[PDB]
Amino acid sequence: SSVELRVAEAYPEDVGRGIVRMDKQTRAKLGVSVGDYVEVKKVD
Amino acid sequence: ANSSVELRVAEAYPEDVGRGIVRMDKQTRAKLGVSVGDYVEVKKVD
Repeated sequence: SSVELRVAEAYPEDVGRGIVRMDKQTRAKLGVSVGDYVEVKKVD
Repeated sequence: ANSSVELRVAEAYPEDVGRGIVRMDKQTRAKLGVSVGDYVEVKKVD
């Protein structure tokens, strides 16, 4: 399952953490939980 | 076909809930070759 989301800037405490911040409904679309890994890629 | 990056899912800040965004830092954006405001495609690894 996949979704397309708009890139927004990190909060400063997140910089360098290798995280993506996504809300509950976005995680539910994806089938992921906090702490799971996702694959991210630029959209043409 | 664009390069892919693997990242850890974390919860959204509350003001962002419902916005349809992902927050990622600059080194992640550079790795993807995106700027703030472009779209990315996200897919579960697990």
